[PDB]
Amino acid sequence: HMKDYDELLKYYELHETIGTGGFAKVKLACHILTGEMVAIKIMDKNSDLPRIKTEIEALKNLRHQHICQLYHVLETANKIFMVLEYCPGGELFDYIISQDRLSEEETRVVFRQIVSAVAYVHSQGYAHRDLKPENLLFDEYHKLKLIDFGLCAKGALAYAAPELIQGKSGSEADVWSMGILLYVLMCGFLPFDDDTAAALVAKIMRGKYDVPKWLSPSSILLLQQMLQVDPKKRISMKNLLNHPWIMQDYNYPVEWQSKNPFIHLDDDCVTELSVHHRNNRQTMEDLISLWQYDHLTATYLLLLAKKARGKPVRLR
Amino acid sequence: MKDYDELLKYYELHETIGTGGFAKVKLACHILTGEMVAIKIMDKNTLGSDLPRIKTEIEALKNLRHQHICQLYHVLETANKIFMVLEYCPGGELFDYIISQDRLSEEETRVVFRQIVSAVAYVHSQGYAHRDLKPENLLFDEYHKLKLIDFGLCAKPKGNKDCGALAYAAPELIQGGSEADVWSMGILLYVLMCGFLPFDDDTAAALVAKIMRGKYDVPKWLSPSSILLLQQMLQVDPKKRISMKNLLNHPWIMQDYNYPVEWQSKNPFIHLDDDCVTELSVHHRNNRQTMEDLISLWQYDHLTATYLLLLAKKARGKPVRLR
Ligand SMILES: COc1cc(O)cc(Nc2ccc(C(=O)Nc3ccc4c(c3)C[NH2+]CC4)cc2)c1
Ligand SMILES: COc1cc(O)cc(Nc2ccc(C(=O)Nc3ccc4c(c3)C[NH2+]CC4)cc2)c1
Repeated sequence: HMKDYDELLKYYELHETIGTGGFAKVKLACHILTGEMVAIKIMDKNSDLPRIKTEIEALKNLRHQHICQLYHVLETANKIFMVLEYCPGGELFDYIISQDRLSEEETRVVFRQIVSAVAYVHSQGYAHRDLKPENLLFDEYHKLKLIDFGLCAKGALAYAAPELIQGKSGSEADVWSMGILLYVLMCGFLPFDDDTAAALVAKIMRGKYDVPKWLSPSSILLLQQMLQVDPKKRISMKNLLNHPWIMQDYNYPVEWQSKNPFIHLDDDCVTELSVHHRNNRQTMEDLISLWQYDHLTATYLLLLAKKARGKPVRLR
Repeated sequence: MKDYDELLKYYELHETIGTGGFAKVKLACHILTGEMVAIKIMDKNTLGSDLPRIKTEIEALKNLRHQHICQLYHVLETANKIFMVLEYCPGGELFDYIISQDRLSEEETRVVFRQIVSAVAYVHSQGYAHRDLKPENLLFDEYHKLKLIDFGLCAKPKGNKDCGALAYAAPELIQGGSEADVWSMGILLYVLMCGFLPFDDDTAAALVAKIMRGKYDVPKWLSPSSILLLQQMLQVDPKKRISMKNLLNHPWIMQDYNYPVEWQSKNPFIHLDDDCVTELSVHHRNNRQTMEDLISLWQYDHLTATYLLLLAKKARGKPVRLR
């Protein structure tokens, strides 16, 4: 047997680890009924436990095309499992460091996905508080997914906002980190960087940085607005979404609004579930809208993704 | 880029495999030798109370050199980053092997268990106890050999003062030696041959009670040789548990091999392989005498990195050459 893995292994076929981290691990798996690939964050529950519990609560309320999806939560004797969206494309961090620097046009394709995700987070009354390129992953279609909501509220020093260091705690800090991200994408180096943490802090607080020769005046202007030391003088989310730089080859503002619904349900997905549970229709729809994040939330959301990639609405 | 400036002179960085907590493991390639490595990236200002678990592990690994222990090559430290350059183990956990199949035969378990015994007898000979033996902590290299990993809960039982999975934990360790490691090897032995733990429950309080009472199922498929080794290793009193010396040449261990476990290291601290020192002398452009004197330091810098990977490359049947 194994009593920690009995409930899990009714629903998932467990694959390669590709995980390690003292308390937390990540294992590849396959959802048995849909055939669909997932990633499982297996926890050794025993410590840092109600910061796993805040992440789960945030993710249960956040549903978005640029936020990596939670399907299922399972809890045993010495485990918490989190069944999550499959992101084989790697970190955004892995792209920056392996190559030199993206073009303005290349950075815009990527940055508009970061803005869409973060504007949705803030609309839900949350702040991520750990925005960095390690925390943005690519799916199998090369689209960005915001991960790790472990520091979220209703991080890395180089990305940290002056007021966050200098003793005030909320979503103005996220705009700053997006400005650090913007700079690294286009330059290939951080705007504030030092050999000692005490000299890094001093540079952030002062707020002076290099303006490379290759940067356009449009790029220089967005950077100055986002990298304001006073969080009151930093660009608002509303003005970011439709900024001239943001729309500079796209003749339209960032679509930050979710295409992943909580309150409207796919009929092909409800009929194909009514076949398995042998319910009527009203019974199946009423059960799904509970969003308990059990096997039913898992099967439905992995059915919704199955039709999206062309394949039929079919359970095995 | 300033955290990765020194690292990226020596290593080409590839796919991320761990992320868990403060620690991310990244695959990489050592530029000069061409040899594949794994890099443990510690966030220094995230760590906190679990930062002593890092410095003690490094110090233990600097002193442990064996064929059944995952080798440390290089330690690098920046503004907020500790790096640990480690041996490449693409075969997966021993955990992954166990859960995938039914339950390994007595003969299958012996091939594997003799590699665990070699590894742990060497640890104890160096005055350490691992304290976190479990199948998640044993990896396969590209040649299907087990390597012992994660020395974070490391001991020195009769040295100066500074736990693990509950199911593997020795009775005396719950209530508060290297006698505990022999118990955990006995839990490992049981799971390999049975496919289930000898003590298992839904609640931790009911697991502890089962460990302390020390009673367990003896499956019908288990040989009387297997039943005998198990009761010797799974003694509640750590004084009545089988010693390492008696384990090394136990009748169960020696079945089909007809020689005891060779636990002694084939990886030396003193003898400096000839071809490696001559290959390094031509690259650095100095004599064999002060190349040898510089290697002799074991600082765990780029020179330990290149030398120990050169020694690895030779053993693999490959040319002793840097680019
Ligand atoms: C909300 O999203 C979260 C929250 C959290 O706490 C952690 C994660 N972490 C993930 C990490 C990795 C993956 C993932 O799918 N990675 C993946 C999948 C396949 C392959 C690789 C990585 C790399 N080798 C090729 C195959 C998914 C979530 C998310
Ligand atoms: C003493 O050794 C240690 C100490 C420690 O604190 C952690 C580790 N962890 C490791 C984890 C993984 C690997 C490793 O090499 N795994 C690996 C390498 C390549 C591939 C895989 C895993 C699986 N995907 C295909 C390719 C090595 C050490 C060790």
